[PDB]
Amino acid sequence: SRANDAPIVLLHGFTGWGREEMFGFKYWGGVRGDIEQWLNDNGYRTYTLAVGPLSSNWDRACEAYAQLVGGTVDYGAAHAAKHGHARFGRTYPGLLPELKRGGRIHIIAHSQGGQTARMLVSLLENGSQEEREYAKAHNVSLSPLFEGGHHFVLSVTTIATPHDGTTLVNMVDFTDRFFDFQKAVLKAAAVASNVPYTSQVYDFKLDQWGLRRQPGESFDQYFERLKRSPVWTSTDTARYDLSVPGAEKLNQWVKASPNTYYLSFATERTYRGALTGNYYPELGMNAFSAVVCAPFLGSYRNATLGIDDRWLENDGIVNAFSMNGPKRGSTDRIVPYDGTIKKGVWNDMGTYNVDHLEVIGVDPNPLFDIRAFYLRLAEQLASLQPHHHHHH
Ligand SMILES: [Ca+2]
Ligand SMILES: [Zn+2]
Repeated sequence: SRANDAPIVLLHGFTGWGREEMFGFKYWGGVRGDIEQWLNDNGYRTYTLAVGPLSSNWDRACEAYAQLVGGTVDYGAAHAAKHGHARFGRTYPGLLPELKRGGRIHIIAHSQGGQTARMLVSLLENGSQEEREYAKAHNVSLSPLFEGGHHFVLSVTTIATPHDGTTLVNMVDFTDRFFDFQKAVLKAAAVASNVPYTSQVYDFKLDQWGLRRQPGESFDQYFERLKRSPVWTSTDTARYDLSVPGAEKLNQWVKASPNTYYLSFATERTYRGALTGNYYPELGMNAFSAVVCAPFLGSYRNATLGIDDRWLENDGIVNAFSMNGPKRGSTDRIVPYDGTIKKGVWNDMGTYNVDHLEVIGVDPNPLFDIRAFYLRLAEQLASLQPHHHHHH
């Protein structure tokens, strides 16, 4: 039964856009419909965040914070100095002023959004020692995001999240492939990548880096310009955080909070070949992944990096082994779901037979009851007890 009234906030991965972008084709729902609307219609108050798809998780967390409570994004003076981008970014009105008033939220996150969600919780609770020390030593102001002490997040749910990275980043032509993925997602929205649309269509929100699509420029052209830009070549990027070493580095500091419930869902869309031990894409997997990414993910081994046979099963973009929670470089505890959702640990909800884009409706799958999936999840989050209790 309903034990809390916290609203749900949806958070995308290294692809994703606001509700008004992409001509109204939703990242959360895609060709299937509008997940936020379904949840709202069913009595579960739900909102959606839109942050930089290619930006580092740090940048995304700072963007998510401002978007939630309102104000100007503040990446931190120490962080900005370190990486060479603007300290202040876009200004937001704030989706949920209730937060500065003792309210809490449930975050449902897909792909890299699960890293961002985890990071946000960490900053909200503990702040950043490094930013605190820099502000004192340099006499600069400090965002509350870096002071700690907030209590805004009741739970975090991740879907198809590369908690331990994805080996997709290891492809020799990953740079070109990754942008082709962006192009494949545009195509699912019926948007061409060789047309210089005058409307925005898809904002990568690279305000901090000073990058934006220019007049007369197609997405193909823009992407060629981003591949050579700091959001692709620096360590302050989605690209780095998505890698196995980058994810490991993130796990070293982004820990599960004992005040928050964590739920993890894995996805897989492959079969094992009996002769090679490799994994192959199943019928129905999105075409781009089936041809360009799945074959690699299902066969790439690297002993020195610690990529073994456990990593071969995949959803076409992320290795399933990486999804149940952070493990590499992490102290977090992961427990298989046994009927009780516990606070401060990863509740492994299992593996679902869907692909990376099917789980959010971007790619069709008439056998996947997506409406039921999200409604069941919503009822579960609504049933979570704030401060529960011990018994026989
Ligand atoms: Ca499909
Ligand atoms: Zn940054």
